Amino acid sequence: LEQAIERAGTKHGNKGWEAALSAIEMANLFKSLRGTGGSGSSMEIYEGKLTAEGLRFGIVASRFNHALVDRLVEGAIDSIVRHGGREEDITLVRVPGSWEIPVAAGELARKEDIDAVIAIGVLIRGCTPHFDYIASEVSKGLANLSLELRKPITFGVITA
Amino acid sequence: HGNKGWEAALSAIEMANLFKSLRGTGGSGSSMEIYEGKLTAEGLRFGIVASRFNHALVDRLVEGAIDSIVRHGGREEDITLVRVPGSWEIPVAAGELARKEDIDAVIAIGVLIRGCTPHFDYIASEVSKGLANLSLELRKPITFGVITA
Amino acid sequence: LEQAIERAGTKHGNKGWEAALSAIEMANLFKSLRGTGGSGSSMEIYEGKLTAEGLRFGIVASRFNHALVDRLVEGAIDSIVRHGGREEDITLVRVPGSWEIPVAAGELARKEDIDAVIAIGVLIRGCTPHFDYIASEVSKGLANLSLELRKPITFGVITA
Amino acid sequence: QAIERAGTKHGNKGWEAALSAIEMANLFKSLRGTGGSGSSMEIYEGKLTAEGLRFGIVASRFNHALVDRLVEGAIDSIVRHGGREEDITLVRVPGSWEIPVAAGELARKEDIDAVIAIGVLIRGCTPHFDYIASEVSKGLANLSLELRKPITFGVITA
Amino acid sequence: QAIERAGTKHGNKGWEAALSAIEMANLFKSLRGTGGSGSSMEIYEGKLTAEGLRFGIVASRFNHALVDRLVEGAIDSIVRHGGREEDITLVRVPGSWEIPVAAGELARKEDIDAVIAIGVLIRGCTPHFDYIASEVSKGLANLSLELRKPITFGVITA
Amino acid sequence: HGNKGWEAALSAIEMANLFKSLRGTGGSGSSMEIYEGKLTAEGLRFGIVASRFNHALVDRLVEGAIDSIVRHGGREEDITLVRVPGSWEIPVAAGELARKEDIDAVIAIGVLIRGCTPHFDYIASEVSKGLANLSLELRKPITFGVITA
Amino acid sequence: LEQAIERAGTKHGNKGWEAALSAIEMANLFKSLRGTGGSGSSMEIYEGKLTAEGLRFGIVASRFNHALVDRLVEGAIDSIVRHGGREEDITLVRVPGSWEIPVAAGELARKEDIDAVIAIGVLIRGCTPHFDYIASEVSKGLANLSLELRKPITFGVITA
Repeated sequence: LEQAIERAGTKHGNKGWEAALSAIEMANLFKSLRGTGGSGSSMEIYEGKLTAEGLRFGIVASRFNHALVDRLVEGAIDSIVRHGGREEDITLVRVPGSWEIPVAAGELARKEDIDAVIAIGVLIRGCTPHFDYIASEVSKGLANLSLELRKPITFGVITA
Repeated sequence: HGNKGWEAALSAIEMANLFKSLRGTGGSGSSMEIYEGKLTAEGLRFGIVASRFNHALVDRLVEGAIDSIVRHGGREEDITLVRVPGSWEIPVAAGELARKEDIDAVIAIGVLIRGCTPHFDYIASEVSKGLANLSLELRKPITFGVITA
Repeated sequence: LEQAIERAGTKHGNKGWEAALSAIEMANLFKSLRGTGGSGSSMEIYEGKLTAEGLRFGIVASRFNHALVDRLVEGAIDSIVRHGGREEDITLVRVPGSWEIPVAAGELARKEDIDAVIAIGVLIRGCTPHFDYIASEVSKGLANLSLELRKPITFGVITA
Repeated sequence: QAIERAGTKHGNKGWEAALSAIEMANLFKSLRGTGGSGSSMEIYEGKLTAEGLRFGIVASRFNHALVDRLVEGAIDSIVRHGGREEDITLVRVPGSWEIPVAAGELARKEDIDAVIAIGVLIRGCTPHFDYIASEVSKGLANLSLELRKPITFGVITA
Repeated sequence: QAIERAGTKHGNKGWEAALSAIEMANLFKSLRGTGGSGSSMEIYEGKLTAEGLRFGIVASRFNHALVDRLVEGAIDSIVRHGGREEDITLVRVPGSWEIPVAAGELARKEDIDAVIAIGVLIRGCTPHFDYIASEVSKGLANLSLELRKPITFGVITA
Repeated sequence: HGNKGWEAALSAIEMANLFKSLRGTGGSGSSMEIYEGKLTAEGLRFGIVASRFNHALVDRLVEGAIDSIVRHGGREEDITLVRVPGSWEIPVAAGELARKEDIDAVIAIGVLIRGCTPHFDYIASEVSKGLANLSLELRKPITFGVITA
Repeated sequence: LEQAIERAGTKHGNKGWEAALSAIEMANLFKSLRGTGGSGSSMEIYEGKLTAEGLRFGIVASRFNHALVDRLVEGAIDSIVRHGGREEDITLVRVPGSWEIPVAAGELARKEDIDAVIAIGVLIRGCTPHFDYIASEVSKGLANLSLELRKPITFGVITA
């Protein structure tokens, strides 16, 4: 009966859901930017559609506190599928802890197949007025990789 | 045991059995007929319509509904669960389930905004009205598991 | 001894008593209305007798707060019997709560045997200057059924 | 004109109303289909792909500023989710009182999968019971149940 | 002749062999069909309704008494389970050695759903390894895997 | 934990992972390559073929196989169970499952009659022979969970 | 997981299976007996087919030791379905104990719809060299009903 208890839950608002949408929007936005320009004669506006058909995604998830992380990953998958994506075009990578997220994400982003990457994880403590070194490095690494490879990377971590 | 989802499921089970007995031919006589429904769900098909808004609470309500049906001898294979965006469109979805000949009862679960209204609320009044009219027209029990935040 | 303590009570004035009388009066009134007309020559007056011999009744009662509801049901039965009715011609239906009264009453009113229906129940709260949805629906349902089927339905609920 | 286009309209009641219509339209299309084989509890939910669906919109003209931002919010929700602008029918009515009757005409067409109702309501500066607002909600709810076609409610108070 | 018909043949190896063929024929017809939707572990099993299926039987003539009771056992199993006697093809061969080659010819026809092999084997009164018996089992097993069609084994030792 | 059904499931899981790694490109060098399979069943599809003869024992064997797959992270949704009359026709049914592109491994479960044969048994020798040949031809692992009474 | 543990079991040989087959065979046999005769010229043989399409069945099962009885009932249903029957055409009746089987079976056998009845139950003790009164009465009742109504009734009880 526990299978239906867990399957009867909904995963529509967790941070995994919003992280997936941003990746879908940014991936479509880039296709239009590096395509042909407009006809001019008016201000040109660019914005990404939310159709996720024909796009390839990769997800990197840490293993700490897998009870919560598992629910964030399921939220991300649901968002992609419900917007027209195929579960065939998702790659999932698991890592021991938060310190290892940027290096693993770097491997996936260098493949020609993938169009966007989603990073999911849970940080330690966080609720203290102090500078945390692990938190700062993970944010720094993902930001640098995105700018270097010119490929969007979404940041879906939480604190607890 | 103490949530409105549990209570709503029990009412659906009892009403489904009661209807089954009423269609039977009346007794010979010699006493006052008394009709009532028993609390065994074996061999009955159920449908559930739940809203997603304020999902933190409804999952516990849908939890109770499924648990009650199974605990009282119901087979989990016979539950059909339908999800809708908000409470405004529970009645329209419930009507589609109630018209299936393979469904014995329907349970509606949802949450409504605070009840400190000046005099009236225009969305809450339509959910209850629609479900009540639907039950009488189709002659099939529909239970109201909605709660107010 | 408790059997005589409860049996020694009287049930002559409770709302079950008046609900039964209205059903008796209305049931007899309809027989005269759809019968042959008068001879004219003067204003014609119709009114129902209180003789309950040969009439079939049905009672729908909710189960909430059965301590009070049980006494209302006994009052209704006493009224019918004391006016000449037979306990053989009473059908009793029990329902979980007030929300289920109109649907059950609809089933009984469609039978050709029954001549009137009596609804008994106890409502929740009620003593608040606010619009209650369960109370409104139960009143609405019984009113609509009576007009649609052209069969009297009496309304014997109370508040507590 | 470009100043008008630059404003954002994601998240306004026009956006949510259109999004609900897309989900309900897909949900019904699944229910009418063949049932599952069995062997487990069977769950239904509507996808958010809007390609191939036809929509209708009824909007009042009162308070011409607020309404336009709501109507444009609905249209962009359909387009950004895969819909084509050639499959939208727009109807405009003088006021909120006659939304239900116009919505009925659109809903009876066999080429429409869902209907979206947009409007605004005048709020008197003391809380009495409004006899116009109640009739709009009552009328729209009855139409959906009778016609068995989803209708979404997208009005706001001034 | 009526004395021959009066005897019972339920339960002899002809009966069991035919019954297995019916189940396997239905099982394969299910596997080739569309897969289930999902949501649970998916189980397959063959029904025992024989209407609409075509069968072939290969039987040797050695020990003409024993074989006939086995062949008649197979036929009644098909008929009593709904099959028609017009959908059975019977082939007779001199001896057990040439059952596999004849069974191959029947199995290659597109109008056959299963094949049943019946025969008896001579048991020498001391237990040596039989070079004829092993070849029959080896040949029949290879044919079924290669042709992807069920073949049932219904032989006995004297 | 101690039945052949449990052991057969573990072997199928390990072989399925091992094949997945071998198809990967070889390493740069500078050491001896070592290939091995891990014991995590997540994301793998399995098929089971079981015989009905002597059903008292096989149910315990099929019990272990399903329990092992789930305990090691396998999803029960991915198990396909096929039943056949006797052991003679396990190979033909196993071949139909192995040719599906959605199956990673196949487990065969059955029971054979007493092994006090004079020199040889003609039915037992065909089950093992057929499964072995089938695995090599299709290049897919097939596990042998058969036991002797 | 327990749902698959119980569903993975087989029910092919238990007494419920054989009881169902006898009912299927006898029900078909009677249709041929009371039909048109043969052409003669040879000894005429009657025997029942095992096709269970278009036949209606009824099952009476006691409730003592429901762990075992439940498995016998499932065996009976499987036999009917696997031979071409429809689960729509099965009526199931549950009774408190073995003493009540013959009276319940009598009710079902008098309906014109049903073609055969299957009785399932578990007897008490039994493994004693003594005459048991409950066991004797149940066997006697079923035998008498079958001969009186001219309708087959199958006897699928066991001892434990």
